[PDB]
Amino acid sequence: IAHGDGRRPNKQRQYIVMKACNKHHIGAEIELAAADIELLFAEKETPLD
Amino acid sequence: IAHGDGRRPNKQRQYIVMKACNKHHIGAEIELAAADIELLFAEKETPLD
Repeated sequence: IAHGDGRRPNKQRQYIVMKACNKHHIGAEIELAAADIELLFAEKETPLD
Repeated sequence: IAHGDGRRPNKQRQYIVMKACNKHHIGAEIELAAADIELLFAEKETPLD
């Protein structure tokens, strides 16, 4: 604001605010039993398999 | 007001009231960078300028 008093008319100030990026990591663990992987690729022909 | 008591009458009365203008002055500074002024007036002759 331009003022009408006797003090020093202060110049504007440009601030340079320098931010960052907070990183985060999320992970969940999933077990698969070995008797489940084994009969996934196994050849099947009977109606029970 | 004309009275019926009688103290003295009242003649015609006027008033002349003086007014004036208050002046004001206003200032606000604008800084310029001396490095920013220096590159302005020369001719650009490269894709960087």
